[PDB]
Amino acid sequence: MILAGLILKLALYAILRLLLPLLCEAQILYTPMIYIISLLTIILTSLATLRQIDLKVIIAYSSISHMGIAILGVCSNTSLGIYGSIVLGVAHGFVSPALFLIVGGILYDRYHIRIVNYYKGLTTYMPQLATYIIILSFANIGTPLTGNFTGEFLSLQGGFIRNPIIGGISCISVLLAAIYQLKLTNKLTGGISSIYMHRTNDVTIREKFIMNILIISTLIIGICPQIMYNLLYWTVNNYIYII
Amino acid sequence: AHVLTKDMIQERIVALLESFDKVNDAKNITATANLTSDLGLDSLDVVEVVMAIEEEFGLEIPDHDADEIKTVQQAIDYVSAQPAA
Amino acid sequence: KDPWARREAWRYQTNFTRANRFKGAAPGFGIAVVAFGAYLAAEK
Amino acid sequence: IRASFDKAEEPMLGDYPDIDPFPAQLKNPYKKYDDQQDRRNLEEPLSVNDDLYDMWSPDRFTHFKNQDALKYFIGFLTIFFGASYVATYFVPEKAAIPREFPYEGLWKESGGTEKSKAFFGQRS
Amino acid sequence: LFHLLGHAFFKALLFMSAGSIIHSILNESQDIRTYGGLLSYLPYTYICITIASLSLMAMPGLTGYYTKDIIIESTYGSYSISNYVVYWIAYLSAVLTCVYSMKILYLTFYSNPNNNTITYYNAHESNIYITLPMFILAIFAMFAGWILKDIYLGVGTDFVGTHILPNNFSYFDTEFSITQFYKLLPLISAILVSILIVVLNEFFAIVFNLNNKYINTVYSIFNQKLVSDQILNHFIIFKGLVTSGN
Amino acid sequence: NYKWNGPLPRPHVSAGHRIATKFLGATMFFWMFLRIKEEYPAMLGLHNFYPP
Amino acid sequence: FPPLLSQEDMKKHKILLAYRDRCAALLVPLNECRKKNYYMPWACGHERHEYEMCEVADFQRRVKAMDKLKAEKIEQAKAAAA
Amino acid sequence: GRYPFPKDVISMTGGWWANPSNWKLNGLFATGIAVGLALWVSTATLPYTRRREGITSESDISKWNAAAGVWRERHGKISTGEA
Amino acid sequence: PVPFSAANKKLVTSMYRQSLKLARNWISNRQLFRQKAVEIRHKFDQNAQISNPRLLARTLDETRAHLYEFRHPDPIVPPSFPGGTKYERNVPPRMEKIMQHNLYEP
Amino acid sequence: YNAISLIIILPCISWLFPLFFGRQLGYVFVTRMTSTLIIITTLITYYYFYQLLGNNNPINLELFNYLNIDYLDINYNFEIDALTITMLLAITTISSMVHIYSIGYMETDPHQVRFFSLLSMFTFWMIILVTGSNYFVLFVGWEFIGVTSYLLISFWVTRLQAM
Ligand SMILES: CCCCCCCCCCCCCCCCCC(=O)OC[C@H](COP(=O)(O)OCCN)OC(=O)CCCCCCCCCCCCCCCCC
Ligand SMILES: CCCCCCCCCCCC(=O)OC[C@H](COP(=O)(O)OCC[N+](C)(C)C)OC(=O)CCCCCCCCCCC
Repeated sequence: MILAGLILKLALYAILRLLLPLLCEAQILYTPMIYIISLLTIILTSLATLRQIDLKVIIAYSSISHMGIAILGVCSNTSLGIYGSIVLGVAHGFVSPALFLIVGGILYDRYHIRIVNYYKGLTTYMPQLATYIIILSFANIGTPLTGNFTGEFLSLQGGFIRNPIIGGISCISVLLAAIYQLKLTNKLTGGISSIYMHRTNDVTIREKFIMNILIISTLIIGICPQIMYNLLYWTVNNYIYII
Repeated sequence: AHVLTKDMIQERIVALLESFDKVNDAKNITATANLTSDLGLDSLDVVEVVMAIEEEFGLEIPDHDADEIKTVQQAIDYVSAQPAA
Repeated sequence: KDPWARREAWRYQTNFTRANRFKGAAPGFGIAVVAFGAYLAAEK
Repeated sequence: IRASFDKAEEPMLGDYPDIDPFPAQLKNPYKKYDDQQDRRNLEEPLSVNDDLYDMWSPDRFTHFKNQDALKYFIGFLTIFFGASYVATYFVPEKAAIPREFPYEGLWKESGGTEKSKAFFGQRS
Repeated sequence: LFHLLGHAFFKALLFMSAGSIIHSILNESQDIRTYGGLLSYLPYTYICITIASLSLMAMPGLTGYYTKDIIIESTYGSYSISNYVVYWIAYLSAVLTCVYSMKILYLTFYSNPNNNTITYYNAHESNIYITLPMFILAIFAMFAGWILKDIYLGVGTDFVGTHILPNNFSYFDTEFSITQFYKLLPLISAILVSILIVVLNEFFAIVFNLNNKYINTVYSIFNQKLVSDQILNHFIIFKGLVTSGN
Repeated sequence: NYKWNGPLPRPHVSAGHRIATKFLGATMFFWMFLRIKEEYPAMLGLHNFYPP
Repeated sequence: FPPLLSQEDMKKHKILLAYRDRCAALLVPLNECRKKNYYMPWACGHERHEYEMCEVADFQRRVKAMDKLKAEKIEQAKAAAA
Repeated sequence: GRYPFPKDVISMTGGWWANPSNWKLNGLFATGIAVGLALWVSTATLPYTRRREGITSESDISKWNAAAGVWRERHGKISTGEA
Repeated sequence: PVPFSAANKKLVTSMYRQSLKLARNWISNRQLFRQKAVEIRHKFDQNAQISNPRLLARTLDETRAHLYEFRHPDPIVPPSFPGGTKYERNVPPRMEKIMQHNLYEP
Repeated sequence: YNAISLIIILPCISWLFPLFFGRQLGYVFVTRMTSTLIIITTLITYYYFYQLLGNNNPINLELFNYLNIDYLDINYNFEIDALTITMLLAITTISSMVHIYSIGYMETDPHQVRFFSLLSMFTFWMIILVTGSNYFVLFVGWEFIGVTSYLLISFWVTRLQAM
């Protein structure tokens, strides 16, 4: 949780703080290498998610794909992309450690093995975990009103300003982020309750108390992304070099 | 709804085989009557009987047990094991 | 010619004969021709 | 081993048993497996590259051959757009003129300035 | 927009008539090859689904005449010359629209029975929650196209605020420039083919049950969704999974 | 279900279903006849608006 | 057809872009009569028959035009060969 | 059907066949909260609704077109249709 | 490949089942079906006098391929059976006590 | 009486209350709760259609700001145009008939508290697909009807082919 929610957004902060305001003229020569690398992390690493036997590794590559969307909003030299990458960094840091509570948090405490192939039919004995499977997955894909879509939308828009062909190709990420996440969600959620699996406890009071915090804190940003515009409106301007 | 019993299966299979024409007699039919020997059916007539059994009950069967149901009591004890009607 | 001869009787009996399969195919036609005739004669 | 990707993974395996990959769907359903949902006995060796041969794998039709199926689909796509293109040469002409509009073509109504009259305005 | 409106009242009644004849069988089966004669047993869902089908085939009195045939009309009246092709392209679809609605009205209501006979003993209708919405949607799918034909169709109706380019507006052309033949021809041949399908089903029935090796490859093409489910699955999905494993 | 091999008995529908069928069918063919009568020259294609 | 309106009158009555021609004069009581009722089909049939007939008279001159415009096609096709 | 079900699992939407014995009592609370919510939201959003046409006068729009023409005139901007 | 025996009987009964089933799903109008079934029956009754193994195997795989030509897109499945639409709607959950994982709670 | 917040908020009530109070109310009460609120949504929209035939000016409402940066604002604006009210009387009528039709068709279905929640939900994000007055709310309803189209036809999670 502290890796994927905090250590990753640090370099999103460090590309703002270190690079952009003294490397101003060295970037505009060299942003279309950043667009190459960010696109073929979105195209490649969100496509290797499909073939994964392990269950925590999928949410790992999900973190890679969203952080690859985010740094083509920073490196846009435009005004919507900066704020879009910040709201990606604050909303992915909510939705993603909740998913790590789902994969190695709850399910590894109950059954201690993280292979996907054992895990189907989670609905019939854990209904009020299959809800947290679905609403938290559909929050990761970038359904609106969740704060991930506000960030994905503004960062794809800011990366569409700077170079529109790379933005048009990079827009396919909404599809590619739906594919593996919904494939995982409907393998876990549906089917007959598995053979290998004795029925264990429902999700307990603390593992709901964590989750509802990490869900309301996405939904508030998704209903109003402006609750933190009072902080950021200088740093939307502090990093633009379009003379 | 509608729930079958044992005697319903019984009267359906007896009135089933009384409709069929290559039987020997309409009088020698029992629960324990062999389709092959007592009824005078071929290797291939009993398959058409099984086909009518499965059409008229709804249920379909594989060939793994299509030869298992040699006598009529075995067909009835088969069909009463399936919750489909 | 028919091993299951008396089997497919009820496929063709008086419930499912050629006249009763087309019996109620147009249920309100015989009333609607009368009422439309009355409306045709009463509109003038 | 049937598909070209299953062949391309022979030199990786060293202690893996290398079983024949067969679809989970094309097994019959009437045999009573441990897993009726996925058609799989309890300790049965999974294949090299299993998740293309799972029950949760794609649908994998079995009526046509895929090459033939490609020919029939592109055949319908061709016979539509070829016939609808040849049939534009056999078209009949119209009996009416296109209708007309006043005020020098309503140039002023759909926007417009006197110098800008070319872009806006239809059929004076 | 008018077709979008009246089309809902077609279809919802078609779906919840089909659900009523699926729900009224002990097995709850869905193949049309296994229904048979249900006309005397289920008259209520009969009269509802024939409201539905005569609406769906654009028969003269109902909402379908107002909502479907005038789109076939506007292909002839447009100013682009190439849109006379889409007259026959959209016309063929109306003749084909009759030939399956007669398939679903014949093979589940008029034909010889096909199930076992228990489903003919226990064939009945549903209580009031399945009867009353079919009643109300039948009334709507009969009247609402004539009632609402002066707001969407009409003639000088400033109701929707869509701003047609007047160099592209061809509705005044497609009301009057239609000769008697091109307007008569859909109504007529829709009716006539709708009788031909029932008669060729009932009297002869060998025309539809040939065992041609050639016609049945064609039937197996159009049965399997114009093979394209196979095409999309094997050439895109499966190749996508394989090149994501590479 | 007394006669498996025999002919089938006539169905028993209740009164409300069959009067509802008669009402719906009567309104259908009646409304069809009204709309064919009122629009017969327009719906058929008569009185063409071409000039002589 | 009735007389063509002024420049201001089309802007006042808010007639749609495609409905403004030399036959648009009968429209400005027709839509108002439609608003008086609730766009109902049995009501307000007189003025819509008027607008329809004005437009039929607008259609016949179009047909006579397109009939005329075909003659010199044949005439130039005969004259360009000779 | 009415197959048996395990009564120990606690869902939120009810379970398999949720029909608790005091549903007439709780229906009163549910309709009270639903009517309170519907009336309070319907009265709270009254001043936020406006009427589309006729909310501003024509003279305002004509003088805003005039001010547009002034600002457009000062920068020396041709019409989009002018080539 | 072999004369009168169980191994030939099980084969030809399986093929006769398939030959009636692959015409059941194939046509409507039961009159035509029971006609066609009587002549399919006559095809099996007419050729069942073969006394060599070789021409038996020749007609055998020839009718295996003839039955393989007339395959149908969707066979008629009853809905509660695994091609059908009622298959596994609500499978009743197995009765299981709660297996516990934590000493502390719960 | 706003006749917009009763068009919008009333199926929102019909979704939210079957889930929150599902186990408390039960399936017999949710059959008649979920239906009648869509019934009164439906008879408000016929009445608004009747009024909108009188004059052609819609009512919109304006809510709290979604996000504004440079050159860009996004609000929650819901506006019932003629183009909106056509589709509105389509979907409310069809939905309110289906909520009644699925009382007798589902009378042996176990899980019909979730099912009536899901029917009235699909009604609601259609209700805000149609009447939004920007292309953003048209995206909002466009995605949540896709989310329901997952959650609806995979009602029998036990069945493989539904998933
Ligand atoms: C020119 C006009 C353009 C307009 C469109 C033209 C046609 C395009 C058609 C292809 C696009 C369709 C959308 C792609 C997603 C396909 C998803 C899908 O179909 O999943 C279904 C599959 C299970 O479905 P199934 O088994 O068939 O269900 C049977 C039920 N009885 O579920 C699965 O398990 C599948 C999981 C894999 C999903 C597919 C993975 C590959 C996706 C390909 C995207 C390509 C991206 C390449 C990016 C390159 C950019 C440079
Ligand atoms: C649930 C279905 C929808 C319910 C709709 C109910 C409407 C009730 C009346 C609202 C009045 C109003 O919002 O006023 C708007 C006020 C002030 O904006 P204003 O400038 O004064 O007015 C705007 C009108 N303009 C534009 C014409 C001037 O901003 C707010 O409140 C924003 C508060 C957001 C808090 C953070 C989100 C918390 C969500 C968490 C959920 C888990």
